This record gives sequence, C-alpha cells and structure tokens, in this order.
Amino acid sequence: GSLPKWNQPSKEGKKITNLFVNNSLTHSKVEFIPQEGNKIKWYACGPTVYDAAHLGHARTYVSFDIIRRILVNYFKYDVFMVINITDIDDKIIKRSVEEKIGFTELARKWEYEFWEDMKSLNVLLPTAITRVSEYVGDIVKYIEKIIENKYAYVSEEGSVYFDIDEFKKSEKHFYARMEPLSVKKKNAYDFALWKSSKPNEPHWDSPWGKGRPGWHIECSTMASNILGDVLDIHSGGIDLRFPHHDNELAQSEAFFDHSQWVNYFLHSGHLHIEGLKMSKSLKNFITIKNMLTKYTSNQIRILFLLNKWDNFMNYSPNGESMVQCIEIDKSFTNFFAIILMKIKNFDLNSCNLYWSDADNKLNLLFRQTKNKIHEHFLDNFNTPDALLAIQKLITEINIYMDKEKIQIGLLLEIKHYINFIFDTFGLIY
Amino acid sequence: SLPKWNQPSKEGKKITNLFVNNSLTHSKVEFIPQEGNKIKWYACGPTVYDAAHLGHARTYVSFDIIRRILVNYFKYDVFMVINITDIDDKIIKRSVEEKIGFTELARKWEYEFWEDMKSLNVLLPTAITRVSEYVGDIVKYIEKIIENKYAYVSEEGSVYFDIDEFKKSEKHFYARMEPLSVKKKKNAYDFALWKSSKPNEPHWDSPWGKGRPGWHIECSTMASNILGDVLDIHSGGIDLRFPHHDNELAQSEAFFDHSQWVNYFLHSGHLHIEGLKMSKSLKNFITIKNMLTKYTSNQIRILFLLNKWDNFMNYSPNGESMVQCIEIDKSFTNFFAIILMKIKNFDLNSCNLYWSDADNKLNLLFRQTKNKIHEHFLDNFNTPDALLAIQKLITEINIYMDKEKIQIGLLLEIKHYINFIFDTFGLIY
Ligand SMILES: Nc1ncnc2c1ncn2[C@@H]1O[C@H](COP(=O)(O)O)[C@@H](O)[C@H]1O
Ligand SMILES: Nc1ncnc2c1ncn2[C@@H]1O[C@H](COP(=O)(O)O)[C@@H](O)[C@H]1O
Ligand SMILES: Nc1ncnc2c1ncn2[C@@H]1O[C@H](COP(=O)(O)O)[C@@H](O)[C@H]1O
Ligand SMILES: Nc1ncnc2c1ncn2[C@@H]1O[C@H](COP(=O)(O)O)[C@@H](O)[C@H]1O
Ligand code: NA
Ligand code: NA
Ligand code: NA
Ligand code: NA
Ligand SMILES: [Zn+2]
Ligand SMILES: [Zn+2]
Repeated sequence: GSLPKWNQPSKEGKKITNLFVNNSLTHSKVEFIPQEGNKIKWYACGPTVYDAAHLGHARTYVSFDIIRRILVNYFKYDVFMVINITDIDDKIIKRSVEEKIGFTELARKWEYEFWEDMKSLNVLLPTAITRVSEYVGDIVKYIEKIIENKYAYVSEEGSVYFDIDEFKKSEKHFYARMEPLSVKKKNAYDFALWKSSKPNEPHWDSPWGKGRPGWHIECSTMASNILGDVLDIHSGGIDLRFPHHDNELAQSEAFFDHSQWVNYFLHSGHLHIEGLKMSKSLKNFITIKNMLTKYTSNQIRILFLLNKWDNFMNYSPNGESMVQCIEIDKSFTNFFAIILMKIKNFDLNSCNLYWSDADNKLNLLFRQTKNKIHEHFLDNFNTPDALLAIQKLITEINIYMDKEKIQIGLLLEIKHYINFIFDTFGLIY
Repeated sequence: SLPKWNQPSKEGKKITNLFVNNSLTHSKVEFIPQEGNKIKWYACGPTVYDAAHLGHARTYVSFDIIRRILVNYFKYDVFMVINITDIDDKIIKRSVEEKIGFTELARKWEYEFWEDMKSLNVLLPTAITRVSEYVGDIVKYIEKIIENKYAYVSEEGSVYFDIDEFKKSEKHFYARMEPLSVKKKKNAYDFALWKSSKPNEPHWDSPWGKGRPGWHIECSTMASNILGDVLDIHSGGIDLRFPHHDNELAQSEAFFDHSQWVNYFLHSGHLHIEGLKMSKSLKNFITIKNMLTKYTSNQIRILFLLNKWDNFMNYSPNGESMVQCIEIDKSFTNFFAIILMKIKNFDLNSCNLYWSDADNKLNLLFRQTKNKIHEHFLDNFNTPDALLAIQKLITEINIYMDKEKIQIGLLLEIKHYINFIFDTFGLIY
C-alpha cells in the first residue's frame, strides 16, 4: 500500500554467485538471482534511427556490453539478449520528409550505421534484434489484449490510451514502480498505445483505424513475445526510467495481468560534456565516427571502464579525458610486447627453473589479484577497481621480467589470465 | 584396517557439484577445494632420456583438458607443478651408451618434451621442478623424515623409509590407494629415500654420504616445498598409483606427520596398442613427432576427447582409430567455415530480423545443449558425451544456415559458445 513491492527470486535450483547489482526497482544493491537455472533473459532499449549515434549512446551500449561479457565470459551465465530498433517514430517521419527519401530507407541507413559503430567499438550484437516495422501486427494484438483486460480504452479519433486509473485500482498493479513521484483522455497521465495517423504519415491498419504504435508499446510487445512474462534484466539509460520504462512495466503487467514483469532493472548513468548530458537537442554531442577518427576502440572502452556504469561521468573534450585512456592503452600494448618477447626468447636448455622467493611473491600477488577482481565484479560490476588491479599487477610483472630469472610457465599463465580479463572488458591486444 | 578419507568442508569454498573419480576413495566423489576456488595440483612429469610417445601424450593431453575445464569452464584458480626427472638410472645408462653428459642428455629430451607438448596445444604448468635443482631440498626433506622416526640409515649410507614404523602410527596408513599391492632393510617393502652412489655415478653430498635421491622422494619434496602440506589434486597415469604415488603419500605424511597430503588423486588410463600398454620396453610405441607427421594436433586431441580420461583405451594403428577423428575434425572445420562466412557477409541493410519459430527452435536447442554439456563436465569430465552434444547441435545449425533466413546475432552467440567449448577442449579452428 502506497509503496511498490519487489519480490526477490527464490534461490533454490539457481546459479548463485553472490553478485549484487544496483536494481532500480529497489533503488539499492541486491543479490542477483536468475529466474531459472543460470539463464538471464535480458531486454535493452535500442536507438531511434534517424541520424548518427554519439558518444553518450556509446557509453550506454558499451557499458552494457561490458556487463554482458562479465555475466557470460566471467560468471558463465547463459544470456539471451534482445535489443529493439525504433525505425518508426515522429523524428524519423519528420527527418524523412526533409531528406526526401523513403522513411524505410532513411531508418535502415541509420540503423546500419548504428550497428557499424557498435562493431567498431567491439560491442557484441544481441541474440535478437526487433525492429518496430517488423512487429506492428504483433503490437496490434498486444494492445487488443490490454483492452480486453480493461486497462486501455479507444478514443473517437481511433487512438488507444492506457487506463492508468483502472490499472492502479487492481491490488496486483502499481503504476510508476521506479519513479512513483514523477507522476480525449480520461486523465492527463494516460499515454497512447496506438496513435491515429496524421495525413501524409506512414501508417498501419488496426481494428481502431489507421495509425502507428505509441512510444512505449513496442518494447513491451517485443520483449514479451520473445522473452516471455518475466525478464531477468531490463536495461537502458537513466532518462528512460520514467516515463518509458515505468510505462513498459505497466503495459506488460496489464497484458499478462501479473505483478512483476522485470526482476532487475539496470540504468546506466549519462555521459556529460561541460556539465550537461550529451544530447542531440543541445548540439553538444560528438559522433562515434568522429571519436573513432581520433581514438581507438580500446581507448574509448577504457574511458568507459574507468567510470562506474551506473554513475554519471564527465567527458572533457579536446583530448583531456582521453589522455589517461591513451596512456593506459599504451601501457597494455607495451606490456604485451615485452612479455611476448620474454616468452619467445626463453631457452629451457640454459635456464634454471628453481621456484625462487621472487617467483613465489609474484605468484602470491597474481592469485590475490584474481580474488580482488572477483570481488570488484561481484560489487555491481566495478570495472574501475578491476582495471586498477590489472594495472598494478602489470607494474609488478614488468619489474619481475626486467631483473628476475623468469618462470616461463608462470608468465604464460599470467598472460592468459590478463587476456581473459581483457576479453571480458572487450579490449583487443 | 582400511584407509579413511576426509572430504574437505564446503564452508567458504567454490561449490560446482563437480564429481571426480578419486583413487583415494575408488569412487566418484564431490570435488571441494581446500581453500576458496583454488586448486593446488602436482602432476608427475617425464623421465627425460628419450622421445615422448603417444601414451605420454594421452596422459598429458587428458590432464590438459581437465585443467582447461577446471580453469576456462568452471573458473577455478589452478596452481600447477610438473617435475622433470633429469637424474635417473635410465638417464645415466643412456648417457654412457651415447657418451654424453647426464645433463646434456636430460636437457635435450626435456626440450623435445616441451616442444611436443606445445605442438599438441598442452599448456605449460605454473612451475617446472627439475630434480637436479632440488637435491639440496631433498636432503633437508629426508632429514626431517628421519627426525620424525620414519626413516633409517644403512651402513653403506643409504636411507630407507621405515614402513613398519610408519604403519604403527594411528594417523598413518601405508599404501592408501593399493593396500593389496604390498638384508640391510628392516622389511622388504622399505624403499630408498637416498641411494648411496657408486663412485662413478653422478652424486651429491649429504649427511649420510655421497648419493642420489631415491625414486619417489623428489615428488614429495618439490610439491611440498611449492604447494605445501595439502594438495587439492595429484595426477599421473594409473601405473604410478603404486608404488610411486602411494609412496609419495607416505613420505609426505611422514614429513608433515599428518594423515592426508592429497585430497583428490586422479589417474588417467593407459593407451594400449594391439592389447598392450604403449611402452618403450615393449618397442610398440609411436613417437609424438611421428604421429604429428600423419595427423594434426586437433585430430590427436579428438582421439583423446573421445575416450574417458580415467579408462583405458585401445589405439588401432594404420589410421584405423583416427578415421573417426578425421571425420569429426572435418565436420568442425566445415561448420566453422560456413558460420564464419555467413556472419562476415551478413547485410543488416537488406535483411529481415523477425524472430521466427525456426529461430526460436534453434535457440531452444542451443540453450539445452549448454545444459547438457554442463552436466557432462560435472560428470567426471565426460568429454565423449560433451563432444557428441556439440556434434548434434552443429548438425542442426548447418540445417538452419542452409534454409532459414538467419538471425545474425544468434549465429554469433552460437559461434562464440562453440569456440568457448573448443578452447576448453584445446581445439584450434
Ligand atoms: N555454466 C553453466 N551452464 C549451464 N547451467 C549452469 C551453469 N552453471 C550453473 N548452472 C545451473 O545452475 C543451477 C544450479 O547451479 P549449481 O548449484 O552451481 O549446479 C542448475 O540448474 C545448473 O544446471
Ligand atoms: N549522453 C548519454 N549518456 C549515456 N547514455 C545515453 C546518452 N544519451 C542517450 N543515452 C542512452 O542511449 C540509449 C539510446 O538513446 P536514444 O537513441 O536517445 O533513445 C538510451 O538507453 C539512452 O538513455
Ligand atoms: N571466479 C572466482 N574467482 C576467485 N574466487 C572465487 C571465484 N569463484 C568463487 N570464488 C571464491 O570461492 C569462495 C566461495 O565461493 P562463492 O560462494 O561461489 O562466492 C570465495 O572465497 C570466493 O572468493
Ligand atoms: N601408454 C600410456 N598411456 C597413458 N599414459 C602413459 C603411458 N605410458 C606412460 N604414461 C604416463 O606418462 C607419464 C610419464 O611417463 P614416463 O615418462 O614413462 O614416466 C606418466 O604419468 C605415465 O603414467
Ligand atoms: Na494497486
Ligand atoms: Na526520465
Ligand atoms: Na596406522
Ligand atoms: Na603400478
Ligand atoms: Zn524501450
Ligand atoms: Zn612423481
């Protein structure tokens, strides 16, 4: 009553790592527990494809790429991931009349460039990609069910609106679970599931007349169709928490008439530039492509590894923030050059392989580093401290390789572990 | 009257529910680390006087696979030691026949052993311990056993392990793994810790006179020095279970005066050829180098993956056993070829990405395969059935790639998972 409740999944029969994640449904770090076995069903909101993507977009998709690699490569969860493409939107329609190429052709062009930018940043494609334009029929059926459950109504003009008041009345439903204080139509807060088509706009048939999906209904529809009635993880940037994500929860609860569609809602922090969110509207943005003419994938990923994913970060342009990233990337490149040369030039015939006190001290540091990094990853994917641990280990390996007689097997094993963590970070050396 | 075994406590340990065939219990028992997720592992190494053969490959490749499963798949932290017996009666005899120094012979065949391991994609251990570099430590180890009253000195300057005295202690049992395999000596079963050397043999100083280590003492000494008083895993071929490994247990228990030096003792089965152990003494052997002039590393590793590590296996020469290995290797090569090209040439601009029933069916089989393979690895490293599970999945992916419009992201994830399992098997495509 008056405050939304959250049900932690039961631990019996689940993979239990003791990972804690910052859950927006609880506004707290809570233990992450799969709904089933070691499986993670994960939906992440995708871009609206009418122009080039920028560094703020990169921060969200790279940060969740890192989290996905930690979940899969490091913890060995089984991740089934869906990302949508909003290729029907007011912005796409308006941009297409300006550009005088079909709306489909414009949306497809900027979707293609989005995925090329993701590939350039070594971001893994999701399991499924759901374009609104390929799901309109399913969206209509989804809305039909919400109406049948009495949680939406049809206006005279042919639009369909979600009935917030009817939804709240139900004891099993709470509206705006994540931002309770942020809250033709019955009430102003009602939001469109189906918009009657304006003249000259692209449109689709429905029982209520020609129209387009509303802003939020595609994500509930697509995630529900592929992933079902319980998502382990839903993600997006913090600006989407309300109204978009809270409205997705209400739509999906209305469709299934249950109380918890998402177990863990994860929200990345914004990249700021000169104190403000990097934003197309503010014209303060740097495109991913322009960033990539000056900096590499590794350097950009290090920029993001240095900042906790769920906190905001400041980007100082003109290379100021990238100085440290370039230095770190260079130290990793040089570390690999040196250790590979030491391994290559090692001669078993002329060496002595006695396990010395220096060998033992490096090994002790090595195993300790593994446990420190494990605790950092369990602590809500703390990559800044994990990256620091790798840097400290590399500093000691460099000292060891310069003076001590080297244990070839130990150096190889350390290199393989650092390779393993770098694969988890998405770095390529 | 029968040896007891203490299962490690589960509190605070990484618990995977892995079961392993433990020679100390003659049964499959749950594997539990002594500390956290750490595995201290000693494996007996070669005697370096001649070339390694396919039977040696079977043992070192099988335990390489187990190590990759433990590390890459389950994420245990393995600290592994392998010794090199570069002082031995066989080395001395061979070196006089060929008229070269004992060290020059041993370094040559140690070098060829590691080259053969690398050719088979076998990972080097953390530490490599040569007897010739540990003689001083062996002397100190023997001094302690004498001080604990479990060894005696003969008039000629040899030191023998005192089986009768060791057994008398209520905390010690002699021959824990093969209880039934049991003039100057007190009892015939007593075995040398230090052998008085003939003036023409290589020898080292000691409190008891010039001599050489006995046959078993080097392994207790080296493992105890580097890994300590409790090993999680000790491994070797089944012929070493007695007397060599049972004697290591007695020596190490006598040194530490405790009851369990090794928690899990793993013994690989022998590779036979025409019904008999592949053996230098029988002159029925195939060198690893000769095998690699006929078959690839992948094909040889598939041969071993097809046979449970702890069971004996028959090798039929003249290509008979390798027919199936070549076919499997060919099917993996052709699968990777197609999936890599389909991923590389996929065009996001022109495709349709609707998640169809065929996509869903392949995804269901994919996740199911992950669970089957997990159960096989937990079942005492059952690679034959995991390999079969991969083959079955590949057959369905090949059908999907031929007919259905392809989900690029699903194919990428399948490719990455199969790569992950092939990394765990040590296959390279
Ligand atoms: N790497 C993995 N692959 C597939 N299933 C897993 C994995 N790790 C844990 N599980 C599942 O997690 C549940 C409990 O994990 P555990 O108690 O660690 O065996 C079982 O249903 C297992 O099948
Ligand atoms: N400046 C930014 N920093 C971090 N994430 C952002 C930024 N701008 C947009 N995003 C996220 O990028 C994703 C796509 O943004 P949009 O295309 O605006 O829907 C959403 O999850 C947004 O929250
Ligand atoms: N991947 C890993 N890396 C380092 N330590 C681990 C790992 N998995 C489990 N552990 C350790 O195992 C003990 C208990 O495991 P758990 O209960 O799974 O956290 C703790 O001391 C953990 O640090
Ligand atoms: N035919 C064989 N099959 C499997 N393992 C063997 C075979 N011959 C020797 N080994 C193992 O290879 C390792 C080194 O053997 P050796 O070089 O004979 O001391 C030991 O663990 C032996 O048990
Ligand atoms: Na309510
Ligand atoms: Na908002
Ligand atoms: Na006894
Ligand atoms: Na034996
Ligand atoms: Zn969305
Ligand atoms: Zn040994």
